[PDB]
Amino acid sequence: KSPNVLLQNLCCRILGKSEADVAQQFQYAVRVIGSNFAPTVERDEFLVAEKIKKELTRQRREADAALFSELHRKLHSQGVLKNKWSILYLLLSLSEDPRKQPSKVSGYAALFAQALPR
Amino acid sequence: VSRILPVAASYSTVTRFIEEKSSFEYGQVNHALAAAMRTLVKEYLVLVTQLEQLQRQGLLSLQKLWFYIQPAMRSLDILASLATSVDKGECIGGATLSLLHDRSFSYTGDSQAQELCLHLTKAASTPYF
Amino acid sequence: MASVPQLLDDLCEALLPAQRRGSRKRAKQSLKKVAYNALFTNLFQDRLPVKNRILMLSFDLRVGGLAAEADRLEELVEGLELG
Amino acid sequence: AAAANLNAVRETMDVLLEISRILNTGLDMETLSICVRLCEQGINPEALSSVIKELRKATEALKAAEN
Amino acid sequence: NAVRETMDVLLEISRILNTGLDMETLSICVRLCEQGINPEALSSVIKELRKATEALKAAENMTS
Repeated sequence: KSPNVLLQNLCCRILGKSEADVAQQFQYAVRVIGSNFAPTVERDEFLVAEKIKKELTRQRREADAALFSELHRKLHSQGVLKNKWSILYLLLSLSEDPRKQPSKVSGYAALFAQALPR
Repeated sequence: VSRILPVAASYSTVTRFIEEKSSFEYGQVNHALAAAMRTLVKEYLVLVTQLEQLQRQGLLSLQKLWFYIQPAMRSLDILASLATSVDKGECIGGATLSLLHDRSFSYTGDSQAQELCLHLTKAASTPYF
Repeated sequence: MASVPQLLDDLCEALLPAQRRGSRKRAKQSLKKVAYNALFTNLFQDRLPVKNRILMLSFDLRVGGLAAEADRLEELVEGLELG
Repeated sequence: AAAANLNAVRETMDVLLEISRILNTGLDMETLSICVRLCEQGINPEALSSVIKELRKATEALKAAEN
Repeated sequence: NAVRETMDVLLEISRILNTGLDMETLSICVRLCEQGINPEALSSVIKELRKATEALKAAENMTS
C-alpha cells in the first residue's frame, strides 16, 4: 500500500524478477522518483485529449480516435478519480504505434502551445 | 491590452488571410499555406481555450496571460508576418517557393521561427516537389 | 556477548535514567524484570530484502523532502554493502 | 456499496483496458491499477512516465540479453 | 577499530533514521545478533523497554 512497496512490487513485475534482483534497477527508479514527486504541468484534459487525437491523426487512425473519444466520454461519465490527467499522460506516453511506420514531423510548444506549469 | 492586441490583430489577419488564400484560384499552394496556418491557428485557439480554462479557474493575471501570451505573441507575430508577406507579395508557385527560401534565410537565427518556417516550407514544397 | 539476563540488565539500565536509593534499586530491578518478561513473551510467541527496505526508507525520505538525507543514508548503506 | 465500488473499479478497468488496446501501448494488465493507482498517490506524471519508459527499456534489454 | 567504525556508521544511519539509539545499545545489539537474537525480537523488546523507561521517567518526575 505504501508508495515504496508499490514501487518495489512494480519493479519486480516489470523485470519479472525479485525486488532484490531489481534492487539496482529499483535504486535507479527510486532516484528518478525522488528527483521529482509531483508533475510540473497542470491537469487540463481538454489539451491532453487534443494531443491524443492529434497523435491518432498522425497515426492515420481517425476511426480509432473517434473510438477513443467515445471511450473518454464514457470514462468521464464513470469518473471516479480527480487527477485523471496524469493517468492520461501515462497512457499517451505508454502508447505505441504499430499501426504506422516510424516517421514523424516535429511539433511545437512555443509556436504551438506549451503547458503553463501548475 | 494594446500590447496584447497585437497578437489578436495577428489572429484576425490570419483568419482573413486563411480565408482569402483558401480559394482554388488562389491555388492549391495557397490552400496548403492556409491549411498549415489553420493547424497553427488550432494550436493557438487550443491555447486560448486552455487559458480560458485557467480563467474559469479564476487563476489568470495580465502578467500571467501576457507571460503566457509572450511566446504566443512571438508565434503570432512570426505567423502574421509570414501572412502579410505572402499577401503583399501575392506569391503563387515558384515565386512562393523562392520567397519561402528567402524568408527562411531571413528567419534564420531564431530557432523558434526557423523551425516553424522549416516545417511549413517542407510541407508547402511537398506539393511543388 | 553476555548472559541474556546480564546484557538485558545492562541495556535496561542504559535506558533507565535512575524517592529513595532503595527506590532507584527497585526501579532498576523493575526495568530488568520488565525486560525479562518481554523477552519471555517474545520467546514464547516465537519480510522484505534489506536492500529493498533501505530503498523504501530512502524513498520515503526523498518523498518527505529529505532527498539529501536519503542520499546520506544511502551512502552509509552502500558503504555497509548486522542485517 | 462496496459491491458498487468493485463494479465501478471493474468498469473503469475495462474502460482503461479498452483505452490501452486502442493506444496499442503494449502495457500489460499487471499495470491494471498498480501503475495508475501508485501514481494516483500524487507521483510526478513526467517522472513516473520516464521511470516506466526506463523500466520498459531495461526489460527489453533484459529480454534481448536472455534471448 | 573495524567494529567501532561499523558501529559508528550504523549509528549514523540510525540517527538519519531518527531512532535515538545509543552507541552502547548498538554494541549490545551487535553482541545479541552475533549470539543469534532475532532482529524483530530485539526491536520489539527495545520499543517495549523504551516505553517502560519513558513511563518510569514520567512517574519518577511526578515522584520527585
